[PDB]
Amino acid sequence: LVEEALRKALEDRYLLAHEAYAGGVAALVVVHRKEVDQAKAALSRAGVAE
Amino acid sequence: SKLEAILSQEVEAEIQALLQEAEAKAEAVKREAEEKAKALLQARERALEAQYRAALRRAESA
Repeated sequence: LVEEALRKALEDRYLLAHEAYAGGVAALVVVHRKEVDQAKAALSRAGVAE
Repeated sequence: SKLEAILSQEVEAEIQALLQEAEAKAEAVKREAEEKAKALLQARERALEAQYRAALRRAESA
């Protein structure tokens, strides 16, 4: 559901996963500055918070 | 990764643009140095032959 925005970004790019610590899933998404800021705005529209 | 390869592309593109700018700069540098040296060498035939001719003028008159 959050990776839909990552597929909307560059699909083979933007290292985005949640490793461990199931109290809150550490969904980290790393691509760039500008396109990653746009994708972070799109993910916060989908529901996300840094 | 895609942006692995894209950041490698960005590094290669900035290095290639850097070296093309440096090529244009070095060509202009050798151009301006050669123009200055040949302006020197063009002025020196005047600055030497005029002295030689004026010397022969005053020597002939003497």
